Amino acid sequence: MSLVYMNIMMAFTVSLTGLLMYRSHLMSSLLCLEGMMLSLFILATLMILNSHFTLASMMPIILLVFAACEAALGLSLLVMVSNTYGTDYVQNLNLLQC
Amino acid sequence: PFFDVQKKLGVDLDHWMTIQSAEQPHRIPARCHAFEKEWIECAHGIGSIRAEKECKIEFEDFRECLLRQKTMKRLNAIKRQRDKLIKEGKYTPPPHHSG
Amino acid sequence: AKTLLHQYWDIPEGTECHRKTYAATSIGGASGLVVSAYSVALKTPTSFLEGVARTGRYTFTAAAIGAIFGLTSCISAQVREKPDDPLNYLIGGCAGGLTLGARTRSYGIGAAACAYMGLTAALVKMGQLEGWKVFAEPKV
Amino acid sequence: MFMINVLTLIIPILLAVAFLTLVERKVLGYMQFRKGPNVVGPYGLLQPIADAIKLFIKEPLRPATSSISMFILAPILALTLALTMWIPLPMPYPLINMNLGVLFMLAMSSLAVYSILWSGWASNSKYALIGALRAVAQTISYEVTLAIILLSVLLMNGSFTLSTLIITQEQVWLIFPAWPLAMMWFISTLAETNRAPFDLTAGPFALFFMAEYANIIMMNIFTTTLFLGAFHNPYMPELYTINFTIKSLLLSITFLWIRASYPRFRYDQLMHLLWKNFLPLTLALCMWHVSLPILLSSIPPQT
Amino acid sequence: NVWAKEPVLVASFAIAGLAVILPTLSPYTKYSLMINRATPYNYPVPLRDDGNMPDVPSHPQDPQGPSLEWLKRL
Amino acid sequence: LLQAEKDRRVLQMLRENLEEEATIMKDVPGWKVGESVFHTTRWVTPMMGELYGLRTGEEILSSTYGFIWYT
Amino acid sequence: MNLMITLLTNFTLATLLVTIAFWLPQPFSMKFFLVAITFLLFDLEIALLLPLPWASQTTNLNTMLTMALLLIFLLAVSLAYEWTQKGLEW
Amino acid sequence: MMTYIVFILSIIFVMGFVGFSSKPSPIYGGLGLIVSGGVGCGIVLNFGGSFLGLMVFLIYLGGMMVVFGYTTAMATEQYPSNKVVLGTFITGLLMEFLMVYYVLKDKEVEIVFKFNGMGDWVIYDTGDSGFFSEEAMGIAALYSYGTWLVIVTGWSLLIGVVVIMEITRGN
Amino acid sequence: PGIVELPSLEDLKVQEVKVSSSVLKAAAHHYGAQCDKPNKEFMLCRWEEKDPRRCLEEGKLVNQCALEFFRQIKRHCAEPFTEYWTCIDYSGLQLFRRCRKEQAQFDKCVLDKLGWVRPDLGELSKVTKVKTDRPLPENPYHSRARPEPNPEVEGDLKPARHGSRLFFWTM
Amino acid sequence: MNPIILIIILMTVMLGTIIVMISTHWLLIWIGFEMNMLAIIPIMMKKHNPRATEASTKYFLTQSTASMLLMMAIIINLMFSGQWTVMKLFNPMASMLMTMALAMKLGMAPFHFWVPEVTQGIPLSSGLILLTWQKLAPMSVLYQILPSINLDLILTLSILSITIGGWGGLNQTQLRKIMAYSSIAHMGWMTAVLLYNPTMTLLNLIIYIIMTSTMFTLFMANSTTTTLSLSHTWNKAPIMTILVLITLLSMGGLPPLSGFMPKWMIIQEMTKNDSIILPTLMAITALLNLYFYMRLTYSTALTMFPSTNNMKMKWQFPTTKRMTLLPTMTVLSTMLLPLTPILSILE
Repeated sequence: MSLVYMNIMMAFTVSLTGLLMYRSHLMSSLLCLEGMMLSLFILATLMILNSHFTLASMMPIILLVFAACEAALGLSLLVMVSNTYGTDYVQNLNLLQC
Repeated sequence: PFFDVQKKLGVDLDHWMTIQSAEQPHRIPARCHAFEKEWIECAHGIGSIRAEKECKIEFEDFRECLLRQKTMKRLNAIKRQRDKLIKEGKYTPPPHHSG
Repeated sequence: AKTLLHQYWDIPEGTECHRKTYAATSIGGASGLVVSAYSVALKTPTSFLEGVARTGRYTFTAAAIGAIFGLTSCISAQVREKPDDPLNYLIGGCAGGLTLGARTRSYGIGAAACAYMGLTAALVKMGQLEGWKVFAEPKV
Repeated sequence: MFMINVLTLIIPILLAVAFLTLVERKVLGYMQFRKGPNVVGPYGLLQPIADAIKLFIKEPLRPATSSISMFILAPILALTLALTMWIPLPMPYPLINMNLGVLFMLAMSSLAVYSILWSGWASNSKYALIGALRAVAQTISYEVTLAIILLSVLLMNGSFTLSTLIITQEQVWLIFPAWPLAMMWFISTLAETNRAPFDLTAGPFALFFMAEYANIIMMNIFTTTLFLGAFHNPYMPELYTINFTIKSLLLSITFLWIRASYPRFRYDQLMHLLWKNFLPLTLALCMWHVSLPILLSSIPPQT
Repeated sequence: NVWAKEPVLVASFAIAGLAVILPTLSPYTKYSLMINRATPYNYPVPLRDDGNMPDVPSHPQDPQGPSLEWLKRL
Repeated sequence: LLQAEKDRRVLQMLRENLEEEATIMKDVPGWKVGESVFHTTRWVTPMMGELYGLRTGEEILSSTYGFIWYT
Repeated sequence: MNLMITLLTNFTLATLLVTIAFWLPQPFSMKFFLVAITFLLFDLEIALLLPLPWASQTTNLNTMLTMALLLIFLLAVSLAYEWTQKGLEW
Repeated sequence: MMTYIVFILSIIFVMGFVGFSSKPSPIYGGLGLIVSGGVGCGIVLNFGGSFLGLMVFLIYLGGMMVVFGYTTAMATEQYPSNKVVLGTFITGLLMEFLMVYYVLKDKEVEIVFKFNGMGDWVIYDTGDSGFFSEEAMGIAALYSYGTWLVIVTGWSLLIGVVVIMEITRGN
Repeated sequence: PGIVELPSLEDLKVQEVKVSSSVLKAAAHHYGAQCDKPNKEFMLCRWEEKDPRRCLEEGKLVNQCALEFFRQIKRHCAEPFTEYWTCIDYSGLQLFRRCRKEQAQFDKCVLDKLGWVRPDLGELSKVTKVKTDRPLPENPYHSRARPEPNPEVEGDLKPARHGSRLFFWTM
Repeated sequence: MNPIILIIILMTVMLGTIIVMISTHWLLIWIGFEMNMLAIIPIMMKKHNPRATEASTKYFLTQSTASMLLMMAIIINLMFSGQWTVMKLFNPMASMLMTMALAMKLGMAPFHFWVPEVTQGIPLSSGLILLTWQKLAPMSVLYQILPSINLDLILTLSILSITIGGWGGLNQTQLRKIMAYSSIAHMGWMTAVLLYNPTMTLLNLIIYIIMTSTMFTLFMANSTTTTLSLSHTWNKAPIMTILVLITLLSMGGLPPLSGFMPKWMIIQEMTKNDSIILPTLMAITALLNLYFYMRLTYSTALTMFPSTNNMKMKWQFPTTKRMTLLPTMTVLSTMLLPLTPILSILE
């Protein structure tokens, strides 16, 4: 089953719980999103290497560049929120009540 | 909905990133090439339901080529048995490099 | 979960009793933990002792309703000796609603809970008696 | 024997950096009208020995820190980059033959950007933070340019092994098929080493100093491998090592010589100049060095 | 004109346009594609002998098969 | 020539390793001595634990992981 | 693990240098942020460009030339867009 | 220093993900993601890994965490550890210790799977005639076969540029 | 299920050509000239059946052909063949442009004294016929039959039977 | 904002959604969802109030984590039997993660917490385009990968989304929250019949998109946030009132009107199976979500609230808004009752 895949899936659950529960700063949430991205990258890359899946070996780098520009958009949104406020807490966002 | 301009224009621009055994830029195979060719030829002119209930044997052969689960289970059982019998001490092992 | 609801419905009803009440208390504890988990997620109790108190209250009330439902289920099935009616579980749902109103300490809620829980319990046993599948055929 | 190889690489780096300090002081002294340092012994090699051991002796900066571990963790990273960045550099036989080394070069340059940013955050109050923030900006704005140019100059040679580079430099120097690209690359090396004519106006100052000068000698050695040099007949590596050392020394003297006589740039002039003049010109040279090997029937033997 | 206005941009457009055009007038692109095609990566796989075909030569010295001769002669 | 030596060497490890297995597993019930887990009557390429199995570390580390971090 | 041995020796000798150097003597702007994101996006486009010298030996050369010129052309369009549209001004 | 070095570097990898999923200050988070990316590079280079794992290193440890630490430096302050952060770090270390203990002294650990528990020298190549490091020629496609993919990728990055300038005050 | 059919240790004893690598690399082209004519039997066996443990007689044949070729080059000129491959040995990876004058010397030896013109480029290419004695195999992918065909729906279509046949809106 | 830039952003929304429609590779579907997000972010924050900024922040966080969980499901699919063909999947766990990803992508009951908050602080055009294309884009994917889904997933999310869009919905006079809860209820309907006959799902998608376009076009004809502003629209113009009447009643789904046709065909090809109690529960909740429509109609066109002068001033100016296409969409959306055998126009 290529035992390391279990550890990288457990690492995915680590990064996903770190993405979901997050106390104060949005930057930690965005960085754990980046960690989740790295987890998918590594897991799929080891799979494609051991498969000799040599034709469509584009998945690691292209998944990487797309979700990297996603993280760029997240950085710009966090800069905009921190620009119109003092800080970038999860609090001071309780306006616009559901 | 899923559309078919991919087939309609005659430009098969996206069917090459798709499976293995499409022609790599240097003509090399993957690790489970022939299993794929027989599985695709098993389930080609098929309505994807007798693919579920008829090509099961060759699909399991392809899956155990791809992951090698139970073959590693057999090898791991051999390793654990070898460890417990060398723990016992019978036939201080000539399976390594010599008699 | 499917395993413990299957353990509840696998009992002939019928009398194989007090396993029915144990399974019904397990159902009540599970459902109380579900709804209390949503409530402690969506309230921020502050302090945490209040959160444990609210979860304990929800689990305790749902387990009590399950226990009383199973008790009068077993008693009505033994006494009437007619295991096919839904009227015994109509009595069951009304008893569960009355004790829900008892543990929330208001009586109109207990009356409406008697009516609605009795109707739903009669419908549940009635649909199990005829046979109405869970959520799907899913064929045509 | 392999740890002996590693120690014979990373023992002469202290000798090289301290003697580079005396050489830059003497060469600035003779670009100016100054002799010395020559009172401290004959011509002053014990003068870098003496001030190095003096700065070791002299009492450190009192903290005044935030996360002591982080504050020690930044310069340890800078110096271990400066040590771990001479591994794949071929003078004739490199320490590790790799499939690819130039992307490792650019990656460790980005780790130097990490060193600057971590020292800037963990340093002090807000003004030094703003200064180091501008420094990180003017450092990071050039790794676009240097990686682009390095890609376009290896595209004439197709492979990343860099021993294929020392093969393909045998006939002509690579300065002749790409002079403007190499010139802009050299300006980018002046940017990455963060010296004059580019502005930067700590602890430990000796370690940051060490990382600076090992970065300079690193870029000079990589330049001398990359754009010029000569052949290497085997079973005689002293010949290529002599010619390599002489050309790298002349280029480092030229580097400090260009430093010696130019004022520092304005910051918005620096960003303006980089983007609006190097970036379209790098793109022009890249597209022409793409479309030209498909023209002139010379695509490299990428094995 | 604009040669005095923004000169490095005009030089970039000029070298850009010649890089676009210049592969059209080129007597070497077919040479490039022949060089790039005539280099084998995999094994040159044989075949079941003959239907008595005047191709697929038996000795590798035999020049009946398609070979390269413009390689050695520049 | 390299191909022929490679084929003879991997069949040599197959023969000796199944001889070792036939010597070592005569206690467990069941256990046909040389079954492929697969169903088709085809020579599958082995999995480097059928070849380099129970060789105790040294040769399998110098064989599998050799090129991966050899320089 | 051979370069891991080199990394270990350099790391240990650097820590020896630091610890023997230490045991012995005893708001913000948007303009700061635009350049970093511009770096990030053009660096990702560099990441798309840089396998070009890997690719130049195939049997499809005109198409490679066309899409390589398309990648640098798109990068130039992005550059000229933020150039003309006051993206980097002061 | 032995066979299960891929497994051990995976242990340090999941420790790093726990080490910034405990929610520290985000510059400690950037440190944790840098350490995690370095050891992930180590894992994929152990599978070899000749290009892609050195390729991620320039992007995430070369271009992404730089801007994450940049935005940590310029936007949030966090001017002064805590119970909750280090307690979650303790429970994450406990969960990893429990899972790897049950991998070590038993057959297999199942979340809902069958992870065949031993270190992975299996599977691997049986010494084939590679000759071009198949990653290299694979990624040395995308310009012959890759018509659509690189076009939509570059187009998405261009639209990312115009999106960023519009939200940060286009034009 | 099915067990493999391994060959014995009686077929796994060929006089192996235990020679080193640089001499075998430098002695490649004329080995392609004189010998390597009956090993495309082995190549066609390997590519018509993907199954070594079967084509091993032709492996023994190419083994004895290469040993016979090195015997024939051992007995006659050149003994400075030894000088040629030790001139090409210590040059890293063995470029053939390294020791070119002694390559000309070995070619002049073998040409003026034995024959064996060197194969010009590109004559170690150029797809080559081969006849064998065994008949070519069928279906080496040992599989079952293609289980069911779909009955292809054809025939000229009738109009609608009494309209939509829904609730209403008939016709 | 430049008009060229807005035409470009609309081009990229259309490009991303068409890539989701047309591709057969999984990476391309993920690229289409991400590009749809990246393009739809600056349609919001069209003004520069902080309401749209916080709305776009919440939307970006939920949309990005949905995208990455979708990528997790695909990499699980290739951890099992691995090929990049949009077909039957090869794991109940991967299909579970994938349908929960798409349930985050488009408005579902555990995941609906961002929908009224993203719609409240934005203008009407951004809300219209996000509802249309962000409820059109996952439906093609679900229509593709239906034959390998555990049914309890889809049916649980459908039932709970219909009853949440019902019960949540009796409390808001913010018209964007009303339309958002209506979107939740109708997306529960349009997801419910995915595993039985997806022709009904796509026809319901067409009808819902045309209805919401009519409703938001009527709100863009005269800028309102509350019902009292709709009473002022009663005072200033009478034809908008009867349009609000007809379009609210066709959101209500009454058998003389065309909004009933998607309910009725769902009940038909649902009850040709053994599902009867589930249709009567769903249609009781369809009776439930008509009540806020009905009190809205009572507020707009049937009773009349007291008005303010300067409506006297607004009498002297005839109407000068441009409608994109209001009347064609209106009579396509409401008089479509005798065209039920235009069911089979779809498959």
